[PDB]
Amino acid sequence: KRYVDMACNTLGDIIILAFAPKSYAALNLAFGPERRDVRLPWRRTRITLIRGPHIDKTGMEQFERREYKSVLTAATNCPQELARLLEAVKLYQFTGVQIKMQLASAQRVD
RNA sequence: GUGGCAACACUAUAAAUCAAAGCAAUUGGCAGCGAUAGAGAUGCGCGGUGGAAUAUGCUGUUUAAAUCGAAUUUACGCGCAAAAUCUUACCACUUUUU
Repeated sequence: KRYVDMACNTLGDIIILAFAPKSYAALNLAFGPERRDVRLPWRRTRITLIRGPHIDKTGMEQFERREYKSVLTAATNCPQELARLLEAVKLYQFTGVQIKMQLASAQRVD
């Protein structure tokens, strides 16, 4: 939970940096009330084993895998900072932790 | 040798061997020695087994092989959370390399 926690916080830092108005002077920001940090429970499944090597059918022990999940939400209107996001997650390597990413977006059709 | 009516009562050493025979406080194992605590620990209940058939495992018998270990509790739905060939180590036959 340590690594997924650091992953969630560092990508949250990246999002807030990525749309950050660093100076006033140009003034179309999206903190619209879609935005969340939804946490999630897991997939409860126990996988047990024989303790002993041979006869030993008394000898049971329970084992177990954990998957911890978060989803990170934002949206925006210009593409150059979206590319800053995708290249940002291209650079910073994260340990043991899967990144699956959903990018619903508008694109024009002939 | 003394006493007696005696059973024997004395007095009384040794020969010969052994390397310990012993003793007291313990520390542990016993209890067919009690007091206090705890366990469906019972007598308190329910449902089984052992009766029938099937599944399934084991012995024993035979077969060419029925591969091999598990053996009283704690082995017997055990290695096998899976054998139609393959898994598979066993046999029949035909080949292969040292």
